[PDB]
Amino acid sequence: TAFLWAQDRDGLIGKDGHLPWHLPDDLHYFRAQTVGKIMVVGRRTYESFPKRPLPERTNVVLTHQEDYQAQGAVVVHDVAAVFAYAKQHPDQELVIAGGAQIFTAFKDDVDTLLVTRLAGSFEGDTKMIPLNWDDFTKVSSRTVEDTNPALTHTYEVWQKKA
Ligand SMILES: COc1cc(NCc2ccc3[nH+]c(N)nc(N)c3c2C)cc(OC)c1OC
Repeated sequence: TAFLWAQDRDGLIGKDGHLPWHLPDDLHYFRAQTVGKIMVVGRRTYESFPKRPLPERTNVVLTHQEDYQAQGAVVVHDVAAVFAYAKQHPDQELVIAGGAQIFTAFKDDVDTLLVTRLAGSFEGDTKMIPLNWDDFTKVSSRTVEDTNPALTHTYEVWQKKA
């Protein structure tokens, strides 16, 4: 599995559904880390989208309620159903974008950890869960400085090893 969430040093991850800061570059990297692979999102992250569903990519939704409905999307209701669908499609991959409940839902079968740190401080309402970094190892990284110092961030790429 692969994780990917945008959080700032203030332990933030989002705010009012959309993000608290404006990072056009990070918003363009999402389309690059979603096409070709399966995009797994929760119900709060689904409606949080602008013009859903997202085309050019799979749209899965994990929910334990028989009331939520999604037209043109694989509504899964079990962790085995999400992994069972990935087995039939080996050409694609599993990627977690949110919400916080979806991350901890697949935190057990997690492998890669793509975290986007931002130098600019931003306060919101939702925070990121406590990941066990004492069980991972760095392998690659990509630093990038925007026009404003606060708009500075770095894509850290870690890999599980045991
Ligand atoms: C306000 O603009 C937008 C906001 C969001 N919010 C969710 C969001 C934002 C950045 C993200 N960045 C990375 N690295 N990975 C994610 N998983 C991710 C997600 C899940 C998502 C958008 O497209 C889906 C979008 O349009 C650009």
